[PDB]
Amino acid sequence: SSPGIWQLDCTHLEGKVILVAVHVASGYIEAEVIPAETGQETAYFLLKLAGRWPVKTVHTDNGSNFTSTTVKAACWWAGIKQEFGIPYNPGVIESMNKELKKIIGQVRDQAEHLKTAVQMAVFIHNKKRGGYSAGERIVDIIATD
Amino acid sequence: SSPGIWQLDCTHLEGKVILVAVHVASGYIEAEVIPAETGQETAYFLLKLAGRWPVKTVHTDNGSNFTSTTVKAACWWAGIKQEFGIPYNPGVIESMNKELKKIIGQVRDQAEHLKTAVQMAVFIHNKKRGGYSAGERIVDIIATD
Ligand SMILES: O=C(O)c1sccc1-n1c(Cl)ccc1Cl
Ligand SMILES: O=C(O)c1sccc1-n1c(Cl)ccc1Cl
Ligand SMILES: O=C(O)c1sccc1-n1c(Cl)ccc1Cl
Ligand SMILES: O=C(O)c1sccc1-n1c(Cl)ccc1Cl
Repeated sequence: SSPGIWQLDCTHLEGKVILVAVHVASGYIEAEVIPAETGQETAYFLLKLAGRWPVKTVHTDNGSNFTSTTVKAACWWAGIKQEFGIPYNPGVIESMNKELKKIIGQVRDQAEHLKTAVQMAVFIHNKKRGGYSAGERIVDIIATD
Repeated sequence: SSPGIWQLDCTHLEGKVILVAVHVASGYIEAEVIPAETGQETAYFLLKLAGRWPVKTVHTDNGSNFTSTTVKAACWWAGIKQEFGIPYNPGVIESMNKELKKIIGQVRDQAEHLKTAVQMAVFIHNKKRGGYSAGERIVDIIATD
């Protein structure tokens, strides 16, 4: 709902780790293939996200993701708080993650490296379209705000 | 001028390479520390950029940056053309690059890793403010378009 809310999770594919951020209000995605799930990678991703968009709160489906000193420090520096208004469903964000994995599978054979296929899939997801695309919606929501 | 125009260049610091993209109309920046200057890294950066913003043309101060088959293929896939309306000055974009290096130097001792300091500097640059910030201007320009 609020335009400052993002959700971050990781997904595994081909023995690699995909960090997926979803802007909750728009469905817009940013993603990165990272070598392993570590607090350092999560912290770095959060700082990059925060320099690009007005990130006020962040949610996740795996709370332990956010416990390291390194993540907390990135939080702290960028003024990011943890989001507590989205309950855990033992999910809309998890569906978009499954959609993204669907798109990855559909484009995977067109790229040599998984990391390329992920960015192809993000591009497809954000530009696909009343009826606007997620990329159009995020800029509208933020500009209006 | 046109909202689809970006400029990409590399900068060197501490034996590492910083790839800097500037949205020409707004002054908004995205940057990444990459291990070396290669066409693969440039291509990957361009795909990520293109999935996030409506990238129509790209300029650079080092034309040889864009000759590899890998960059051309990323171009091709994302529908990016080379920008030919910005002449080379043997520069506004080069000033912002120097501004960013100024900010990096000012925050460098607050982070262990250069890559963190770069993202701190991008955050500072994009959020600093009539009088709007570059981050505010890019979303306004794109939303209006
Ligand atoms: O580089 C640092 O000193 C800081 S300061 C706050 C987070 C980090 N960090 C990131 Cl981001 C990745 C690895 C580290 Cl350490
Ligand atoms: O192609 C589809 O059926 C759907 S459905 C939602 C996204 C996409 N998509 C893929 Cl996968 C590649 C290009 C597009 Cl558009
Ligand atoms: O992964 C690929 O097959 C393609 S397809 C077009 C560019 C690339 N690429 C990137 Cl992006 C980084 C390294 C490579 Cl290869
Ligand atoms: O601090 C300044 O003089 C300027 S001047 C332009 C940006 C900045 N800046 C830095 Cl460097 C850290 C925080 C800010 Cl704001």
